[PDB]
Amino acid sequence: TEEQIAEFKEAFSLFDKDGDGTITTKELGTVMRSLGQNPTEAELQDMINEVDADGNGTIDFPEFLTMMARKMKDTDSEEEIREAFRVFDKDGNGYISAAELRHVMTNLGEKLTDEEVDEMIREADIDGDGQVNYEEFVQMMTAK
Amino acid sequence: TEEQIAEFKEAFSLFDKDGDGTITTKELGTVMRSLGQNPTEAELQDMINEVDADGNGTIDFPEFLTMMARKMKDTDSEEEIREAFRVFDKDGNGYISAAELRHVMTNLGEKLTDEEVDEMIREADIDGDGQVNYEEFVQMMTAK
Amino acid sequence: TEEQIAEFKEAFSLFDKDGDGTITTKELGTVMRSLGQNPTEAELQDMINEVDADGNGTIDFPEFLTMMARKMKDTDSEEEIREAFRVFDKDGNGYISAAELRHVMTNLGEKLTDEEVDEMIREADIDGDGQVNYEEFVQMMTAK
Amino acid sequence: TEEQIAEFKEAFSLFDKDGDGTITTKELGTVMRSLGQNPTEAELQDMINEVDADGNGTIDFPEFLTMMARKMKDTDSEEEIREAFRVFDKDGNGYISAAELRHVMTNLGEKLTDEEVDEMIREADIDGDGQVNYEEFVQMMTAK
Amino acid sequence: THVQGRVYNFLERPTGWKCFVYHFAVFLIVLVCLIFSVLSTIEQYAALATGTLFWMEIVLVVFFGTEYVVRLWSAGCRSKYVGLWGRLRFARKPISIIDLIVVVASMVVLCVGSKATSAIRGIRFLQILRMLHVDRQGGTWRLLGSVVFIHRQELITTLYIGFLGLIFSSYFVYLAEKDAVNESGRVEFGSYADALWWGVVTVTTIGYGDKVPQTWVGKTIASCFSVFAISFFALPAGILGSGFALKVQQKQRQKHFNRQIPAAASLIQTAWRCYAAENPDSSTWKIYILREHHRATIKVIRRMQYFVAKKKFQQARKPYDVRDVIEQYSQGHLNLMVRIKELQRRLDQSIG
Amino acid sequence: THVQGRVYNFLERPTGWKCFVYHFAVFLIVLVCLIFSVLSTIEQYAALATGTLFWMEIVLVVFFGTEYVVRLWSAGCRSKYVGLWGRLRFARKPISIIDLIVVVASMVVLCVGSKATSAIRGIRFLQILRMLHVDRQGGTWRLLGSVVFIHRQELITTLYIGFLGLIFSSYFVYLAEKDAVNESGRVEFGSYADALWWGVVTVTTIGYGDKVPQTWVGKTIASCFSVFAISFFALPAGILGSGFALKVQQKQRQKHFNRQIPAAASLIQTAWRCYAAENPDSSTWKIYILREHHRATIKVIRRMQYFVAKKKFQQARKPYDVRDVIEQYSQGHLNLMVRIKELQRRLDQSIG
Amino acid sequence: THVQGRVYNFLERPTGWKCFVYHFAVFLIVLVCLIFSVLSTIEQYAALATGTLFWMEIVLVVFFGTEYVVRLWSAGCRSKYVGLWGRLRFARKPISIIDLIVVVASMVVLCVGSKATSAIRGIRFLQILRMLHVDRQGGTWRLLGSVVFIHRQELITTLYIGFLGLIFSSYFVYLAEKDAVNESGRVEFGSYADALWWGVVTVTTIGYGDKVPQTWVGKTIASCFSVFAISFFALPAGILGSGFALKVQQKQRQKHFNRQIPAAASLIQTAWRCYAAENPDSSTWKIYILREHHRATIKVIRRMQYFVAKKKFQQARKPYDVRDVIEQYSQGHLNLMVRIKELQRRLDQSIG
Amino acid sequence: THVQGRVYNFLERPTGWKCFVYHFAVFLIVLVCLIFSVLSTIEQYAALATGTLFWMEIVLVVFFGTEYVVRLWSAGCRSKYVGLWGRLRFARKPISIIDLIVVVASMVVLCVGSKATSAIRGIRFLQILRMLHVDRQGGTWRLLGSVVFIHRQELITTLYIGFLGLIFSSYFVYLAEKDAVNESGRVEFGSYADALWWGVVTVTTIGYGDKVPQTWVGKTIASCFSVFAISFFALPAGILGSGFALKVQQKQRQKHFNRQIPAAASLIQTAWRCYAAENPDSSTWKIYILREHHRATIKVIRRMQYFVAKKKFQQARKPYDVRDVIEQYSQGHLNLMVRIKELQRRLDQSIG
Ligand SMILES: [Ca+2]
Ligand SMILES: [Ca+2]
Ligand SMILES: [Ca+2]
Ligand SMILES: [Ca+2]
Ligand SMILES: [Ca+2]
Ligand SMILES: [Ca+2]
Ligand SMILES: [Ca+2]
Repeated sequence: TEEQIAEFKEAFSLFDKDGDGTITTKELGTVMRSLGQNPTEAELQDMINEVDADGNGTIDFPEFLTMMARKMKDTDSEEEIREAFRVFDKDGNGYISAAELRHVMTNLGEKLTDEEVDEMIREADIDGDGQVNYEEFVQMMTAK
Repeated sequence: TEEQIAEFKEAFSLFDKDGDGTITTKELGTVMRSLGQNPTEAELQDMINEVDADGNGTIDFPEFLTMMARKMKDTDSEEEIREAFRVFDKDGNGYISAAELRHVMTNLGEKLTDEEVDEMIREADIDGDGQVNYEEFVQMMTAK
Repeated sequence: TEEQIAEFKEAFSLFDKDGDGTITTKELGTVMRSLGQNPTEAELQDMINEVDADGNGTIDFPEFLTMMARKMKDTDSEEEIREAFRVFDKDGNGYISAAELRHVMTNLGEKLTDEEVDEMIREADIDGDGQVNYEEFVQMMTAK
Repeated sequence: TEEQIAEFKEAFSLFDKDGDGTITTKELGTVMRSLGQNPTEAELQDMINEVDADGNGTIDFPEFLTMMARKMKDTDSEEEIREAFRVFDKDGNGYISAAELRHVMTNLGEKLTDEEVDEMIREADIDGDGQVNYEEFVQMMTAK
Repeated sequence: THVQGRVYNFLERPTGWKCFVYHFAVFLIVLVCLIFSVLSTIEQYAALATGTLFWMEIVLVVFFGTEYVVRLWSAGCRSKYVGLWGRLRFARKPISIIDLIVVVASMVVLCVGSKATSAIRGIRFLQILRMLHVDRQGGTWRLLGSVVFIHRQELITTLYIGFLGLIFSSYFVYLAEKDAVNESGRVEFGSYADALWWGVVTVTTIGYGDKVPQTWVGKTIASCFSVFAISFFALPAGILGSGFALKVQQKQRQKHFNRQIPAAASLIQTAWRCYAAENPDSSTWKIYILREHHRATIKVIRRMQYFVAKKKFQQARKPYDVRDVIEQYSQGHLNLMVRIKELQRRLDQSIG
Repeated sequence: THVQGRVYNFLERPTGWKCFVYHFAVFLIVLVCLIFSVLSTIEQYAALATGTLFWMEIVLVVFFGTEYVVRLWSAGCRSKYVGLWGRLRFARKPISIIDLIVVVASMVVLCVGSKATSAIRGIRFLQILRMLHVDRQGGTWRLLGSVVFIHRQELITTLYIGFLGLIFSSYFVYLAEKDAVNESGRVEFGSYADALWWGVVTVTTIGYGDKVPQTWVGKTIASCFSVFAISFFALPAGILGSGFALKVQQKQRQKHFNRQIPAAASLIQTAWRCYAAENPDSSTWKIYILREHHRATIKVIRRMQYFVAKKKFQQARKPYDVRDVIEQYSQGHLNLMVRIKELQRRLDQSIG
Repeated sequence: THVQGRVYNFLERPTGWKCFVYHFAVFLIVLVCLIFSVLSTIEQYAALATGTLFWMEIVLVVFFGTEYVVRLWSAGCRSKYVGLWGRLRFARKPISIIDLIVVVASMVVLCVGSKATSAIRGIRFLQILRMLHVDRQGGTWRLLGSVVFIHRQELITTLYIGFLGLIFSSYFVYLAEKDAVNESGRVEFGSYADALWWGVVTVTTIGYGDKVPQTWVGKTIASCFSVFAISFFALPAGILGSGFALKVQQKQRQKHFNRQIPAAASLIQTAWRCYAAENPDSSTWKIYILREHHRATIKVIRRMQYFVAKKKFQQARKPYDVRDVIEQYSQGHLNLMVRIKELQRRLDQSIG
Repeated sequence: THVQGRVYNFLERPTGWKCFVYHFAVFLIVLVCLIFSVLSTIEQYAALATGTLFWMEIVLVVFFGTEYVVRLWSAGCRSKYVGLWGRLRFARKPISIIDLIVVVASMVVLCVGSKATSAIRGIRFLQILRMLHVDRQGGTWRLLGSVVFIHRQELITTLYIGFLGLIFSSYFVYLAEKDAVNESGRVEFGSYADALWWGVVTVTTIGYGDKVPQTWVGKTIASCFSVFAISFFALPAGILGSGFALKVQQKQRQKHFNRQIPAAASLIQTAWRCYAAENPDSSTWKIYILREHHRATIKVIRRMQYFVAKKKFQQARKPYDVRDVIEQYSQGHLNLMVRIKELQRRLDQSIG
């Protein structure tokens, strides 16, 4: 795992920039604004709380490694994504309309951009039927 | 109900005035002040919360249609109005004094104007005996 | 009880001054500062809450009458005062030392003045024993 | 004994410097800053709350005596320190690594100084094995 | 004027000590009648009790008829029971129906049977039926019914699974014990009906002992079934008892009755304003003082206010909960933020 | 001065291990006397137990007589029991009455019986009554009574409905089994009293088996009644157990005893200030430093403060709840808003 | 296709009153078949019930065979059951397996038995197996299983300790009663198997009475064991009932279904953005509009946002709790502090 | 180095699936031995089971003797069990004592009894005792004991009142039924011991039926006693079940294990700083950067900080409650007020 530890350390150093060994809310927000996201202080605190295990308010390298060591291909993650998709499933038959999916994606939550919403619809297209199947969507999302 | 949808869309456009497709607390308060109500921000948030279903903080046209599609002639609504009336029923015999009703209406809650309180008393008049029967009042109010 | 309603109305008018028919926190605090007590807003709200029944935030004449119609000679009130006295009862035999009672009275709660504390001790003196009986104290306090 | 009362009174006078007979958050913070600790108001309130029994917000001499009359050699205190040590015990065999102990001590909680951390490690050294036994540490800590 | 209400509060909704004494005396004399009916079935006490029964039943039928008439007259104090249709609305209630049936059948029995087995069977059943007269308001029945309805899914689940276990275990024990003969030469399990009777008696933890499995297979099946399926029949009592305790505990965190006065007044006012908005020439239109298009907006704002008032009245009638804390914090935080924003706006206006 | 209090704490409110050992020894000797009473009924052990009973009863009556006198003297440590009327107040308590009865009847029995059937029945019942002596403070009785009183409506509902079900099912089974004859030629259900006995034994899940329905109608009615009405008699145990568990859980969220010291001091001070306002020449009137008409206002403000102090003392003695959170947030929000208004007013006065 | 979905909602997820009536009628016909099966064992009703059984079973096997095929065709409305593999995935459910077994064994019985004891035993067991057909969704089984799994440690503890007490008490009573002979000359406790049978019957509070200890040692051991170890076998019912009541009470503090719409949308969006970050030429990279090293940072920030979205979706589906209050206060206090810091910074920048 | 830890985790604190399979196999073999012990008492199976018992007991005694030695060696992985005194401290545990007894008595039996009735009774009891070997950590016993200790007052109250009711009702029924003779000419209630046996069997809802009251007075007393005093014996199961459910519900509101890391570190640091303050030449005195009279103040401030750390560690290990909300609001309100005071002070200093 030489390459994995090397790239994780490089990513950690791209956030730290101080040599302290801990990533704080200020540093995370600084990098996010460098990317151009002007995140809220509450958002940054929520981002920090997940990675931070000890509870001191920062992120150490063991915490960074633990958070990078997770996987979205997990069965629980797949079930969670399916359950999130079932909120917009009206009939309950495992199908969601393309128009309703596009509206929800563009107008709720993170408010995805139109181009990436069309990219998702292209990926989640059952031969262009118009009533997309959201099970194969989660299948290829978690396939990685 | 195409005419009903047309009138509902007209009312929604009158509330919106922006063409965005959503009604916010700012727009609702603007219209209310245009009518001369100077409502509180907490009041506006409470008004928005009932109509807003998705939880995004605004009112879409489906939410406006759902809210306009409700009814006050419902049996549960009638029972709720009766239960509200029972709070001022001292005995429990279904009668409330005209003077007590007038005092409550003018001095509590929304603080109805004297003229509309007399209008209500005229509508709910049991031959001018002075002990109004509040069940007939709910009967006529829910009859619409 | 024509005389009783008479002096109750006189006291209510003395508290009101405005003639509206209600007593607010501002008016209560104004009178209290006229007496020289500069009460806190929280204290005034607590004082208003007990008397105010309807919940409108003020005190009407029926509420004033209801509050004035209570009694401290009640059995529940006597038991409450006894239970309050038992907090400072060490042995549990119904006796509290005069020195401990004086210290508690002068240094805790309302912080009674030394002169009225000596007046209380003179009233609650079982032949000058020095270990006052707090049951006869409550007995003659509730006698009124 | 009389010597204990005399020294406790001397300490109370050093904390008070006022002759009132009570120690407040302001006085405690003043002494702490005289030592050079710049404590927070929340920290001072937390310090006062433990010692203050009656609940008036200050510390009387009986409360000071009660607080000084405690001891860390208590069995419950020893069990509490052991339970605190078990949080950093990975295997559960009663041993904690010297490096992990040093890191936790320097980087968590009160953030002990390096010199006193080395002093602790010298005290808690089982013939320099490198995997210190935290049971004998608590044993000699609670010995005095 | 008030005499009708006073006698109605005496009879239908007793409160005080005089009404309690009256109702307790009625309960005692009804219980004495039931005890006499029980004694009438014994051989030695058959003649004495029956001889005493006639006068006691005549006195009771006259007293209960007079009290029924008085109660029906006094029902007009309320507003639902005013008039002829109100009286037949009062008579339609189940308790009034039972009261009428018990009296009319009592007179019929005393007028036909008096001048054999049925003539005393009917009177015994009628004095058994008189114990329902105690609960005038149906409070016990409503209290049981609310908790039963709330836990209906759990009750149905437990009953269904217990019934399945009973049926299957009874069949298996019947197969194991079909041909077995106990002492005294009697086949206890001669059919699946006998197996079902044994299963009911065993699963309800009664255990009469008239049917006991006697083979080792039957005893093993009975042991497992008794260990497991008995809890499925003891479950409803635990569910209902815990529910009752939870409601009693929730009764200690109820809001004061005076906290819903403003909410009820506001609900009535908002509902009436929504109603009066429907009148083009109403006097409720001068609150906002040519009004042509503002009416369509006002009729929507009033409906929204009515919905808010409904929410507030619903919340005012519930006990305290975490939702109350969350709503209170939301409102307080919004007000504080508005105040600090006003501070900023004033400062920028004044000093720039 | 403190000897009376020390012996009172030894006897009536034991604490430590010596008092516990003393009370345990008393309980063991009373239990041994009860076991000897049980053994006196057996034929072989009748003579030996009765012969041993005389000396044991003499020793116990002397010990309890001495200890009763010691306790009655020591009761004067308290304030309610000082003096002659205090001693007769102590003797009036139910536990002291039982203690006096057990001793006086013991001396009477030992002086009359020694110098037949009743002479032994009485002393057996007297040593049965000595088990009540264990609970000196009545803690178990009060703990049961509080929970029983709190859940009284549910208990009454369950008992009433179960009684109705028992009565009706017993009557129906009696009708179904009136003429049936079982094996050995005996009519198990010969009367409604027999049906009621069967119903009680069945609905309490005892099931002796001396009376069992033998017809198919009776068995079906018994099956339905056993399935349903048994839960109505098992309910009170569940209600009371869940209540006990809920109180025990509530004990873990109780406020510290020191949180009510300021509240109790404030209640005493406010009550005494209200009391002392009644004296025109009192020294409590100099707090407001002539004074002619301010008395009517002061006597009202003092009453309001007394009511507030009563509320605070009531709240200080309760466990934590959602009401505490709501009140704390209300006070904090009010204080913060007042502070921001002070900021605004100061800034406007200074620069505006 | 909407007809397929409509018939699927009619059959597998009924809602309304027509579907309830249909399912209730099916339940009644199955119950009537079970009653006929019970009556077939009785001697007098053996011939008539069996003669009625043939046509009833023919009608039921045809109806259930048609309905199984209709249901399996209608399963294609869902997405998991589309196609051949979807149909055989439907067929692997336990309820569908039971439905197929009941029908195929019915046809086998009608084709083989028609051409003994087995030929009627099979059909009798098959009409017992038809009562599982009522619960199509398995709701009762899932509701029981969730609560059983949650309290599994307590259930295992109670069962283990009760089993230990049963074993030890049975052995001790066997030792005490090994050689005793009761009336009628029969050794009730002839072996440890007999002692175990007595122990099971006693500890389950059944008490048939066919085995009762007859020595004083055995009676004392039985008394202590009955007093203590019976509660260990009554415990599971109390645990499960209190659990059921607690879940029912928790159902009243559930958040509205519309409150999780933004959280679900955010979870889907964050998961898809994490997925699309894996494509170097994706169109999700223009949100940040040259970009060479920012990819490693973006792929970490997106993962953190995905974890936050997962937490929010988890919290949105839970009932209200103290954690919600704590989180809300934390966010509000942070926002207020940030606003006051902004006020300070603005003032210092503007005026110095 | 780590092999001792791996084998200790395999034996004393199993986790995974291999250890579970091993322990399950041991449980099955012990259960098979118990079943063979049961079969050894039966006449036909006496020879075969006893003949098979010898080899199985030899195999088990060798296996358990080897495993005990392996476990005792492996105990040295922990710190409390290092060395000779650590090993004999391990041997003093009740479970290790039972394990040693089961093996040593097995060898003693195989060496003495093999070379009688006792020689089989002892081994039967020993392989009854082997079921305690399943619970290595005593988790079930501790789980029961904690809940029993928490509800001890309620359990004692219910047991005491039920015992009093049993004693008094048994005496009254004995008086009512002393001279009665049932069918077959046998006095069921011949003494107070017989009355007590009847009372225990009735109040525990077993109801064998060997003693039933036969007079009307006895039946009435039994009816009242069965209705009332039975709930007092069914109460402990309800109390304990509701307690278990309440703990299980409280398990869902527990704080994360990582939340107490800062609190534990702070507690250790504060305790060690209090300890090191006792050394005049310690290096903990340079935290304040001569120092002669400040030592008395420092040693008090450190003790106060240690007490605060103890409180924080106690609070960090508890589930969420209203106290957490109250403390959080208090701290947040204090911080906000301090910040607004800083705002006011800055404004007044800058502008006046
Ligand atoms: Ca920083
Ligand atoms: Ca960290
Ligand atoms: Ca808009
Ligand atoms: Ca929208
Ligand atoms: Ca009025
Ligand atoms: Ca004014
Ligand atoms: Ca103080």
